[PDB]
Amino acid sequence: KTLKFMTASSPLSPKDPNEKLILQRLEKETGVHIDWTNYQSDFAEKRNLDISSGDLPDAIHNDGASDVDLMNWAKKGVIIPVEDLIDKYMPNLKKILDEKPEYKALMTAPDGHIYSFPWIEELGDGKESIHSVNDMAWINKDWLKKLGLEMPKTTDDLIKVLEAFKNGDPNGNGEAAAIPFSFISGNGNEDFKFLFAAFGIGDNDDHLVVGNDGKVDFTADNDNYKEGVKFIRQLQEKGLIDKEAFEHDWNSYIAKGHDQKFGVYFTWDKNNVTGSNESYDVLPVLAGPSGQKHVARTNGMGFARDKMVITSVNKNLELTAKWIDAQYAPLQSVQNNWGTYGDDKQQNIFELDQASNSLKHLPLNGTAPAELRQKTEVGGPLAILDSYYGKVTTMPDDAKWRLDLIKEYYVPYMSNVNNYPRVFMTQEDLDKIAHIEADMNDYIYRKRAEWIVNGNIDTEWDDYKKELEKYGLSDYLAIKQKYYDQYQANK
Ligand SMILES: OC[C@@H]1O[C@H](O[C@]2(CO[C@]3(CO[C@]4(CO[C@]5(CO)O[C@H](CO)[C@@H](O)[C@@H]5O)O[C@H](CO)[C@@H](O)[C@@H]4O)O[C@H](CO)[C@@H](O)[C@@H]3O)O[C@H](CO)[C@H](O)[C@H]2O)[C@H](O)[C@H](O)[C@@H]1O
Ligand SMILES: [Ca+2]
Ligand SMILES: [Ca+2]
Repeated sequence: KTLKFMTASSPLSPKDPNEKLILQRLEKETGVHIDWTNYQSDFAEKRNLDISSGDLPDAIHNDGASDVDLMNWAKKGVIIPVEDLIDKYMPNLKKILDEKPEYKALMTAPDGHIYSFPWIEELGDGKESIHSVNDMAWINKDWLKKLGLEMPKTTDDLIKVLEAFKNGDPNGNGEAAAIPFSFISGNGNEDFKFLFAAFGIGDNDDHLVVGNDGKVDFTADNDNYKEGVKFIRQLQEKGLIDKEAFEHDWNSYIAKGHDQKFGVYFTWDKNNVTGSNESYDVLPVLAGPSGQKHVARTNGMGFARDKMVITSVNKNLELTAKWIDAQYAPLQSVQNNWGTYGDDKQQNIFELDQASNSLKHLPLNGTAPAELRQKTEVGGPLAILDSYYGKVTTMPDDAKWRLDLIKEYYVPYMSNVNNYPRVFMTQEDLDKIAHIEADMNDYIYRKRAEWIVNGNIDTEWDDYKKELEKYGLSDYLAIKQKYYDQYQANK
């Protein structure tokens, strides 16, 4: 009758997950009441504290653990293998793995067990994947029009446009009126690393691309990456960068965006930042000084290995597996992922077409897509296959639009035939990689920021590459190359 789940949700959503409409209806459908431990900030740290202290729930919902965490928990018996539960009790999930058997292999550890239940979302394939570019660049076209400027075609054009934004006062002469160039530095949708590809090769959140010769390339020791840093340094020197770029957060970024203070900025979807208007548009791919014109592929995809694990203290495995399988029912997967219908107290993502028993996206009418989604989605394990569109659900309007923009602006310049596959490394290789990344990851962004602020990259570049080798870069690369070769060979 009752299960205790830890979960992760947005701070815009209710403290008690059971106040969400989806979870009220789901309790009626399943007959199971969930008592939630709901962490709405710093989920991973609070989860790790619970595991370390022995305060385990029946299952961790919407978990998102790394592979190294996954295998360590499995080795210590914190979580259990689940392939037998799938086989015995999970017909919805088994049907998905029968329609797309490639996912079975992505769920299976090198020891042959399955330890977690995945998120699956089919939106485009290959270069056309919705994930191929995360930190899209957007520009204020109203300012271009007001100042009599053409859309930049080159990185040199971009400098001149941004200087016009600073010197030409398109939205007022105040010291803080116009922010020519802004970003949230680091990983994710708001970083500036998209532009590094205008110097060839570019960069992504893994700092890892795959050459057309089949050689895995760590991007952050490339001469091309040095030239990218120097370009951003020029913008800094010219007084063109948001003075709080390296300190602000998403809520501040969004507040500045809503006031339309940005000339050029980065985000997944402009509608979350500068709003639903034609004042901002996609910045087309720029040519660099030598004619480099490129879009680096991310290694993102519509799959996450672990959106749920079952702990060793769960005493109702059949009930838990059946609850989880209910999330993989198509109409439930769509709603858990995106929101729901029929709330009279709150805007709805969907309406339910009674006749066809299917879901149809409603217009957002100016509401930010991520804001309403955060309030009403559930997350957790689920599956959305491209066969569902036109049958179970409409394709989201924002998703279709973004797929069209990727195809129009970016795919022609995505010249790497491959990106880096989603591999499942052995526990030994995972722990070697995790020790190297404990040094490398923070160091890479620290130096990048330092160089943008101090201008000393030419003096320090060689020492920096030596430091990366001290931290184990060549071993790191050899391991990534091993698993790439093993993936291509197919074990
Ligand atoms: O790092 C914390 C962790 O991140 C994990 O997921 C998120 C993103 O979750 C969402 C994603 O929502 C979108 C992208 O959604 C898709 C692609 O999957 O893109 C289509 C629209 O173009 C849409 O149909 C597809 O589903 O991202 C933007 C906002 O960035 C949304 O407008 C869009 O829907 O982010 C939303 C807000 O957090 C959440 O409601 C969504 O589920 O990864 C990034 C971080 O790199 C997000 O911060 C994070 O949410 C993980 O799911 C977890 O929940 C934590 O967010
Ligand atoms: Ca000015
Ligand atoms: Ca390299």
